Amino acid sequence: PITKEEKQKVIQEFARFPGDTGSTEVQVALLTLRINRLSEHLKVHKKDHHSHRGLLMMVGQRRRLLRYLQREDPERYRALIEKLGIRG
Amino acid sequence: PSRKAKVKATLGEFDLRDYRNVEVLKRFLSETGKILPRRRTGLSAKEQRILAKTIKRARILGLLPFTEKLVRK
Amino acid sequence: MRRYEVNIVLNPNLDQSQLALEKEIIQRALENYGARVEKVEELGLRRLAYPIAKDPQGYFLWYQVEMPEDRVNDLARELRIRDNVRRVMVVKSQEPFLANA
Amino acid sequence: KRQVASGRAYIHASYNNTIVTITDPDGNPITWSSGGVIGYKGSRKGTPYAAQLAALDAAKKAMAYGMQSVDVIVRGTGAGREQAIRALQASGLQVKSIVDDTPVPHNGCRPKKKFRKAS
RNA sequence: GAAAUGCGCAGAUACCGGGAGGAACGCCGAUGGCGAAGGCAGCCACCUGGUCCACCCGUGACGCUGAGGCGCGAAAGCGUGGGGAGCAAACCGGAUUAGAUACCCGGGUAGUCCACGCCCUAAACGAUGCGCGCUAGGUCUCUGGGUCUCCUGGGGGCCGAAGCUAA
Ligand SMILES: [Mg+2]
Ligand SMILES: [Mg+2]
Ligand SMILES: [Mg+2]
Ligand SMILES: [Mg+2]
Ligand SMILES: [Mg+2]
Ligand SMILES: [Mg+2]
Ligand SMILES: [Mg+2]
Ligand SMILES: [Mg+2]
Ligand SMILES: [Mg+2]
Ligand SMILES: [Mg+2]
Ligand SMILES: [Mg+2]
Repeated sequence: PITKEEKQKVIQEFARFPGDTGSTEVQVALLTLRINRLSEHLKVHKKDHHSHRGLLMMVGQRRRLLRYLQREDPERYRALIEKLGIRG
Repeated sequence: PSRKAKVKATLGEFDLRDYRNVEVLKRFLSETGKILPRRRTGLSAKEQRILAKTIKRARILGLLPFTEKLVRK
Repeated sequence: MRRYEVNIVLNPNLDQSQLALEKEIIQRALENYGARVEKVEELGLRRLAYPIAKDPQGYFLWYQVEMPEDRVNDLARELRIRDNVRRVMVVKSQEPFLANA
Repeated sequence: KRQVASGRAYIHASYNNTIVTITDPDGNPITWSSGGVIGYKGSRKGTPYAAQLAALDAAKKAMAYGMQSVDVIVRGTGAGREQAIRALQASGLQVKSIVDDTPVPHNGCRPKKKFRKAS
């Protein structure tokens, strides 16, 4: 799975400031954690079509927060992606 | 009506996840080997669910019976 | 690491020497698979509710272990390989759930 | 005349016939009988009179081998399942127990169409 | 219904013991639960989705819906392997009948099962698109929280205010 301190190293890795639990940057990061896990899971379990719906929604959620962050500070946007390795 | 012995009462402070406690578990099996109804264990819905899983582990271990046999007819 | 409980039913009919050999292979099997052994209890042999392996009794074991999750199925696999190991049941542990208390 | 004294009687009750087997305390049959054995032919065999006659025949047949007591084992839900037991009791055989052991799967084999219908 | 095909002296039915194998999970079990739907039920472990409550911590309208697209989609059916207990279209018999290409009975192939790949349908039904707000209550229930009589959420039912409806 993904453990508390596993997760923690990601929130602190991305918070705009100490105690920032819920900024766009933090969320788009946390999802990419969950997405890569899921897609790793479905490369094995290609028939777990139920879980696959999960992935379609995480992705839909990611590119939705991304679509916002790019409309707000296209700096932080091109910044998040280079950090996470997406859009490419 | 129809209220004779309810099995929750006629017992003490037992654990329900304990699959090794044959002498407490076998009180919830019928005269045959069957898991009893709630209207006969007097358990809560969540309680029965757990006893139901516990009894099954006990049967796999050979402590409780899967089935028995009626002795009057 | 999760906390499990390993049940082992044993051939009720072996002696001190074939038992002490089995328990050996059981704790060595554990060692090789990550099993840090918390508390244990050899409850011994009881009357089976139904004959297992044509015996009407079975010798019982029980280990409470912390061990790697990804290794539990092999640990149980390896344990069943033996011949006087009649049953293996590996449950993951749970907080008890009192009732009528 | 192999001498046994006590043993088991199996009643196999069914809708189409009743059928009684007597065995030694280990389950090897001593003697048996049924609705056809007592000269019935068609649907008459499952009648409860047949089960009386059949049970009584397999008792008399068994008291020759010297039976005296019997554990009874009902098996089935036929007509005259019970008229077979009544016969065994009134017969000169100690009926020390009656146990129903009708076999029943833990949902197992797809039944014949006759036997499933409205689920 | 009554029967007859059928099986049985190469010893069946009934009964005890041993073995093989395929399929399905009795009770619990429902008025219960999960899921977007189709659907989901022995037990255990692993991998993985959704969801609900409390805290009121963080972001600051990031929302809703959605033509095309894409994925999913019971059963039957298709391809290639495999498997094949029980069941059973077609088919082969026995009966029934005025006839009986049928209902009843004895057999039985595909199929049902597995893997992979197609098919894309249905009384795919609540015959009720999704989301949000507003408008009496009573009561049974599943699952959280609280000061636990009761209060407050989330779900499943029933009766009913206002109102709606051709009914
Ligand atoms: Mg706040
Ligand atoms: Mg602010
Ligand atoms: Mg389909
Ligand atoms: Mg199919
Ligand atoms: Mg095929
Ligand atoms: Mg058939
Ligand atoms: Mg037929
Ligand atoms: Mg409600
Ligand atoms: Mg409610
Ligand atoms: Mg009105
Ligand atoms: Mg009217």
